[PDB]
Amino acid sequence: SHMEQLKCCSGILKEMFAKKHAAYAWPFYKPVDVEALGLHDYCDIIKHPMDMSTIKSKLEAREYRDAQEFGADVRLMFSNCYKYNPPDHEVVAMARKLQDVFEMRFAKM
Ligand SMILES: Cn1cc(-c2ccccc2Oc2ccccc2)c2cc[nH]c2c1=O
Repeated sequence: SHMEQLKCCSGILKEMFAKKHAAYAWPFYKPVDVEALGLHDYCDIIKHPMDMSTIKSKLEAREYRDAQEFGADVRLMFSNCYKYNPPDHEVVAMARKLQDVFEMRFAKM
């Protein structure tokens, strides 16, 4: 069922926003501030930005047909982070930690 799928998707995102994962999930909470220092080239490299607050709104506006569509946006958020940042950056390690949480939950549904 697509409706049951989307309720599980809202549940997965709720855990990603939870205090349990807050120490490594916080840079993905809100859109990347492109006006901040060191982020002047962010829009040149990242054509499709995504964050957890935009995903939360997209679920609430019913912009996802199914779990795969929600999954594609979550992975876009992680891929943007791996594409923009150097492999040794602190935020890359945090993206991997949060992706481990998402992937385990997304697979077991
Ligand atoms: C997804 N994301 C997010 C942030 C970010 C956005 C707001 C505040 C901190 C951010 O990052 C941290 C910088 C230092 C320590 C931990 C994280 C960023 C910065 C450069 N690249 C990114 C990025 O790709």
